[PDB]
Amino acid sequence: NSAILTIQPKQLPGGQNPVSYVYLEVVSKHFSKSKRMPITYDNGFLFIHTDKPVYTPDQSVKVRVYSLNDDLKPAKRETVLTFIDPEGSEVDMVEEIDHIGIISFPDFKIPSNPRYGMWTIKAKYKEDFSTTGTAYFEVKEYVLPHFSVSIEPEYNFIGYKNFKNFEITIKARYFYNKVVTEADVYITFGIREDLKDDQKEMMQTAMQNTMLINGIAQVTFDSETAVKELSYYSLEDLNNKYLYIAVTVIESTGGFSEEAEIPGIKYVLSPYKLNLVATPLFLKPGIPYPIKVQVKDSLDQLVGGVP
Amino acid sequence: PVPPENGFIRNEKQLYLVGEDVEISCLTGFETVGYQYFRCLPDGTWRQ
Amino acid sequence: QVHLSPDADAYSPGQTVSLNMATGMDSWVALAAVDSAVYGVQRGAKKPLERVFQFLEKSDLG
Amino acid sequence: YFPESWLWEVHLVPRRKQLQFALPDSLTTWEIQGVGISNTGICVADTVKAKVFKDVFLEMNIPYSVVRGEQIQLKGTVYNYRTSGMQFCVKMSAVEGICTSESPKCVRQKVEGSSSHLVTFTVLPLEIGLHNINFSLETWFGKEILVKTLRVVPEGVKRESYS
Amino acid sequence: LLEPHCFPLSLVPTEFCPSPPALKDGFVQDEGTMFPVGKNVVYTCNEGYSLIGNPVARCGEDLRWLVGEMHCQKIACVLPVLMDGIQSHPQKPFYTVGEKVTVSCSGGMSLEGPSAFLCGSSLKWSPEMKNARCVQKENPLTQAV
Ligand SMILES: *[C@@H]1O[C@H](CO)[C@@H](O[C@@H]2O[C@H](CO)[C@@H](O[C@@H]3O[C@H](CO)[C@@H](O)[C@H](O)[C@@H]3O)[C@H](O)[C@H]2NC(C)=O)[C@H](O)[C@H]1NC(C)=O
Repeated sequence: NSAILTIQPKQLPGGQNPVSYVYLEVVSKHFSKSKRMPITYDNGFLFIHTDKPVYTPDQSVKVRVYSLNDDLKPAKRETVLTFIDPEGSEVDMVEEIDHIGIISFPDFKIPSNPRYGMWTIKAKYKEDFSTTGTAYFEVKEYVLPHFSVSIEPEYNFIGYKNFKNFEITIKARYFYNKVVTEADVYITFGIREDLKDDQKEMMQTAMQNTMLINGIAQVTFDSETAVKELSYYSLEDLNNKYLYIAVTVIESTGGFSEEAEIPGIKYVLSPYKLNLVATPLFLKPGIPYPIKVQVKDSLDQLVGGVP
Repeated sequence: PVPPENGFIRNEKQLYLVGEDVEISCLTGFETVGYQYFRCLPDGTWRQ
Repeated sequence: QVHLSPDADAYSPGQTVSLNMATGMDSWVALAAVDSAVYGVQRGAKKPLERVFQFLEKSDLG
Repeated sequence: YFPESWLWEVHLVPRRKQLQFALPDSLTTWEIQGVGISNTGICVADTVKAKVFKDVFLEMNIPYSVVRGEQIQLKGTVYNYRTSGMQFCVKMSAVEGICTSESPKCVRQKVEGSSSHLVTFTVLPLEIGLHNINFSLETWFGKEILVKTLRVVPEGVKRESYS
Repeated sequence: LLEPHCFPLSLVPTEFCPSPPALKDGFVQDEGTMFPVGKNVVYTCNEGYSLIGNPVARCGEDLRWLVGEMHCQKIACVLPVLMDGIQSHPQKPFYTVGEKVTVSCSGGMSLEGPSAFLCGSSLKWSPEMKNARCVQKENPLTQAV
């Protein structure tokens, strides 16, 4: 059989500190035991939907939040919404009753000169619950792009298979789902010490132009030829480091000049690091036992066809 | 943080959280020109 | 499941159009709209409710 | 209209319900995401995609904000998805918080079929805040009005200060 | 009290609350023939309502429910006090969720503020104003000669 039970959220003796443990007891005709089961004020879910993932200054972040039990029924609990700066300080707490089973909030008009960066929404239930589902939005000075630009190689790394010739797609589409007809493209190549941060420079020669036509262009970096001519890294044995590739696309008769980047071209000694995928690490004699593994480039994507 | 010349930390802790703040001001002969708190940034600095 | 009931490849400036929200039970619904160019500026940004089923899976205690 | 987002709403639906709206002047895929809350769970719909797309239209590369008292280039374009090439024009008109050389009339240059053409307008934003600007295409067959909005900020070094 | 299962048990209860009180426009989310002392019930208000306060009833001491503060509110933006004799036109007893409402002064008067409010936040007007002008000086200097 099953009971459905709960800690009733108001009935905890509560106050300034939480009750961190509880007992679960059975009293049958034949047996009793307690056991110190934990409890958590992390109940149900909070999911936070922002009318954009990005904003400028002089906008209002118009959040709505979706509040649900672990039954995934809507919760109908009063809720308070903790806007956090990029600098980790709290900047607002605003409250609304979960009356629908969904919770709008007043727009939180961007404070008059904001700290740019990833602000955050620690949506807190008021009253008993700690659940603190959390979501993110970034204040940036911007105009919306005219077209999408994307970059696609097979490997996302430079190493033994390709250091002499690393080979990559530059592609672009209008946001009305049509290929960019013609665009001039510059490729920047720069050695980079890490994915985190540096101010390292570009290749002064063995930079590359390409043409984008019918939405696509191709690029081939002879990374040995550049590195051995311009750089310290003369041997393929030297590095677990990075190439910054950055792609500027200018529409060839259109005046819009979008740009994108991939820090994810590793110079690597051992590109194909591995993990198990679904393998429990427990056996069964007499039933054939699977294994599954996967392989990760740096700035990881699944590498595709590898022996 | 070590407070400035002739200075004194008002609220004393081992470890201040990110976004948490400390108040300072000069000793009995003296007065602060400027804003007399500092706040722990996410990288572990005080930007004094 | 949602569709614009004037089913078309393309529409035009100032055009009125109807949206219909076929739903298998009595339900609330919450519409939101964005220019795709909004995803073009924040590199690698997820959809604002992307993989709701995966976040909903983080509640698995195993 | 020219929005980044709109249609921010909540409703209760009988097993079908319908809502009607004017598609905005933003000529891009409006991608429309609908989230259903009821006793069985949450859902997010397979995102509907709709395209605001016309055979001929103008668009303008205007930056996010500009220095009061500095002149800059705004770069214009026509897109022409008609099967053939055609002569076109363009004009600009805005509030007196802007000044210009462009004296609002073209040489009437041609854009090819399935093709785009470049344009330039030179302006000095002269007052701050928001200026509404109309860019207008002044051409045969398919034609458009753009209304576009430009932020302006002061010419000097930013400092923050406290107490 | 420590080790109950060592003893006989009447594990079936013999002390009870009477059935919980009903509410206007809501119901007890639980149902049964009796509720034993210290068994809870929870309330839910019916379609188009949010239960304000605490929905949980105790079955506490003296066999009384100790229901606590609770109220069924119908989820409409019921209009607050207007501005300056400026009127909401699509009047209803309960403005429906997401219902776009349009607002104006009496004719010819120099009105101020936005034209509309939308109840998309279903208990608070999405934009709002607390005070705005209906009218102004509508007659300039004339015949300066
Ligand atoms: C730039 O384009 C805009 C369109 O956004 C032009 O605004 C338009 O201006 C006209 C005349 O001022 C408005 O006409 C109006 O007709 C209504 C009829 O009810 C009347 O009530 C108004 O008093 C007015 O006469 C039109 O609505 C308005 N369009 C909107 C919605 O903005 C603007 O004139 C052009 N700007 C330039 C370059 O001056």
